[PDB]
Amino acid sequence: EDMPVERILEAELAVEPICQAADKQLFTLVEWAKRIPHFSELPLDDQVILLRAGWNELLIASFSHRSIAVKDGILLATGLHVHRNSAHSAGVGAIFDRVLTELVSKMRDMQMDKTELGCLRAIVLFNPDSKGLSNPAEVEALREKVYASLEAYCKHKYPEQPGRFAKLLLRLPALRSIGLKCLEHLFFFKLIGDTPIDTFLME
Amino acid sequence: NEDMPVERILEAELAVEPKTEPVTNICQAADKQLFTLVEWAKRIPHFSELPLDDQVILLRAGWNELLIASFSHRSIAVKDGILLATGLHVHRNSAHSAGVGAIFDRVLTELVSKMRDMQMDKTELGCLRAIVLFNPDSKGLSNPAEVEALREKVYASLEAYCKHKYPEQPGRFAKLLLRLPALRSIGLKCLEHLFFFKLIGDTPIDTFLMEMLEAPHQM
Amino acid sequence: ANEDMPVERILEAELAVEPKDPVTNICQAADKQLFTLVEWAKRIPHFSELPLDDQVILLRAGWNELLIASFSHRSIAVKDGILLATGLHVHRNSAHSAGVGAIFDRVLTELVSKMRDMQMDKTELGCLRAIVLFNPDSKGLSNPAEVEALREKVYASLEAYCKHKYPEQPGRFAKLLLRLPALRSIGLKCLEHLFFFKLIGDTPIDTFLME
Amino acid sequence: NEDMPVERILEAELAVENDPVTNICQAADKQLFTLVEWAKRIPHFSELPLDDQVILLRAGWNELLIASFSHRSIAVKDGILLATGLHVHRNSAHSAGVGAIFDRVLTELVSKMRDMQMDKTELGCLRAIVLFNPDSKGLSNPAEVEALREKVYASLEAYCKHKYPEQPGRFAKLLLRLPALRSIGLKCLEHLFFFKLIGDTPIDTFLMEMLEAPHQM
Amino acid sequence: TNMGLEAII
Amino acid sequence: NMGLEAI
Ligand SMILES: O=C(O)c1cc(O)c2c(c1)C(=O)c1cccc(O)c1C2=O
Ligand SMILES: O=C(O)c1cc(O)c2c(c1)C(=O)c1cccc(O)c1C2=O
Repeated sequence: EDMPVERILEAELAVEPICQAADKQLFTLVEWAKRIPHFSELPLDDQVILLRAGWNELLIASFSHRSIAVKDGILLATGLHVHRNSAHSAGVGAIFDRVLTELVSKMRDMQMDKTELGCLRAIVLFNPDSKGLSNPAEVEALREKVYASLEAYCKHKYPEQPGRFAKLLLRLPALRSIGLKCLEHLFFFKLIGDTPIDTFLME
Repeated sequence: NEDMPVERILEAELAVEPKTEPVTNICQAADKQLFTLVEWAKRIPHFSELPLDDQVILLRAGWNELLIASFSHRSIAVKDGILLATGLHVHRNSAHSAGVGAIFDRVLTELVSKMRDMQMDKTELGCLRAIVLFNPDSKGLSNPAEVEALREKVYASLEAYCKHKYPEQPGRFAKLLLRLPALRSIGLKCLEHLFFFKLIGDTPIDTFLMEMLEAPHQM
Repeated sequence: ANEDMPVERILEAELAVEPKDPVTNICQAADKQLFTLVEWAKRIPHFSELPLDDQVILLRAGWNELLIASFSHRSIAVKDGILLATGLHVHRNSAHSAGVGAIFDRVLTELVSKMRDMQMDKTELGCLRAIVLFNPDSKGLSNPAEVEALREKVYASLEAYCKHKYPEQPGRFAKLLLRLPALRSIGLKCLEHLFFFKLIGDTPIDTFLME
Repeated sequence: NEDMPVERILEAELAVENDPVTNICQAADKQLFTLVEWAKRIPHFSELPLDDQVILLRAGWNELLIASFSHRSIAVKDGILLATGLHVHRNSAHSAGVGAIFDRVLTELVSKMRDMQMDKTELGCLRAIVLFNPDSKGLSNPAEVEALREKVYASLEAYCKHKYPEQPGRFAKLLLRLPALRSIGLKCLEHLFFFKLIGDTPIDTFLMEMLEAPHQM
Repeated sequence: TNMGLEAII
Repeated sequence: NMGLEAI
């Protein structure tokens, strides 16, 4: 197997755990990504684009899967459960609602899998539409390899659900938009933001 | 089971095949294209059956994306441009000065070229568009579960169609589906461009303050 | 002097328009808000002399600031809250749940508090509103000059008034003109809030593309 | 000018005698310099608490630059003149996405600035007014900054009376330009923020600074 | 709000 | 801001 789900799974398992988060997210993201089967065979430079590019989507997918256990809430990597009241009051009510309806709930309904999730994460990661790639094509083959494997797993594991593969793939558009909305939110809060903004320019 | 026959769907795309004849320019295509947008929806099999309460949400919810795919698919036929339903093919220099320069490239690199690269066709385009239309995550549907079931029915036929026409490649189906994230993202950005312009330039709140009738300094 | 633009008159306009989930409430109030602005504006001297066309621009142009200017002054009776024309009082906690905490906080510190700090009054508040109204930087003015002149007339009177009433505060005239920047700023801030909510528009946005 | 003398301020202002947007992005570190020298030489500024002093600087950074280039361009017809020795044009500016901002500046700030023969003492005093801004976030002794302010315009009123007697409304006219400055200052932030969001994977600046090369640690 | 749509459908 | 406070 060119890209094996078993390896993709090990990566997820390997990383199981107001955010001066992220020295940590950074560690989790890179450590997970390195175990993806063909990631470190990539020009080092491409690897930076990809991690940074998909940084937002990759985390989100992560808290969602973790969160299914929680009821009507999301569990951050910090191990902190978040709930509507807390969230809606704090300005992100809009995002939180989508994350649950659009993402966490669906994942719950299908008993999504660590392999399946990890696989979805890899597809996101090997994104060829990423600007600046040294050569985009190589990345597509790696992405193309992951879905093939993913396709195979579903049938073997879930013969009755012929629909499973697309169903999984169909969560990506949702995951993507949530990401942009998070960004729209992060940007608004800074703009709106207390005292002065644009202080932000690091020179 | 070829319910939701790709045949009907292809039929639908052509029906709106356009008769041979800035942002504002695009400002005219969607609304005229409610026409197209509405006729197109009617023909999707099983579509009208939805409680009309629901049917309406899908149309409004789909729409930007449904529109974009169309200019996207049409332009494959052309080099270095996008061509609208108003006819009207656009070029980079203008688009850039008009300011949708950023939005404009993403379309070519992330949407058209990839559509072209895979040599996408109208049947495939229609199913992709159809998949957007039956969007469950949409807000306000009485029978969401209902929409999900029909959607699955759409791609499933979709997977199969791909198999007959293009046998050599078994990853085409996943490939088609992966364009959706790109399609969705492009839709959001358009909105982002649209609001800024309203916000950026003068007497915004004209639209949010709903329709202008201050003429009555008369009364 | 006072002949060209008379405050007593400017005072009369204000007195005339005085009313006899905030985001939600303000929006409902839109039909009513229309009456107050246009009604108030008409009482301003020389406003009606301007081309009907220009009048529209100014009103629509300063619609946000004028209302804001108005609700802040009223709030002075009120402690740590904002009072709408509805008579609704808004408070921090209520406001913060609604996401406009940023704006609400500014109106009080930047606007409401300072107004009370100086014991601003209706003639002066009215004068500030007129200056905002007669804004010559408004796009499309048929002739911007008429407006610059009319605006100039208001400050003269305003300046002059401050001296008669307040000889001991050589400060006052300038101080007042100084709230204009705060007032303008809050408005764009509101606009930002109005747009973001439409955009992170839960449910459907672009709903707004009404032909 | 009992306490804040107008004369000092002119000295203070005087001391500092392809696409435009990078035009300023690459460029403004330079005027970090100009901005600081300028604030140094205003009369009661250096004497304020440090906590307070910096706040004014970040706070007024936006407008003070703008005001400055606004004034320098009066010298020219239909254009914007940068500190970098760069002169920008409308048809040019209209193309990096700031066509709107650039016009407001010319119509709203420069032309009006020009039409009144605004002079450096005036330019300086207005700038001083913005600098000593009381509404700034978290000053330990704000009522203090407000007080400095009064002194500046007061001198300003006086100077006006001097050089330009025939016009008694000039002082007010000058003050009325501040709103325009403030609105334009924000609109700029809006263009700046948008270009970030729209343009690219943007998380990065928000993510603080990039070092994943040690990604491979 | 927008029922122009319900129209054609 | 530390960078700023070099005056
Ligand atoms: O939990 C939320 O509501 C929530 C809201 C947000 O705005 C963000 C996140 C979560 C992220 O996790 C995140 C991760 C990486 C980069 C980012 O910009 C963000 C966000 O902006
Ligand atoms: O009571 C408040 O603090 C308050 C809060 C707000 O968000 C807004 C207002 C007031 C407005 O008056 C207003 C007017 C016109 C358009 C707008 O978007 C708004 C607001 O958004």
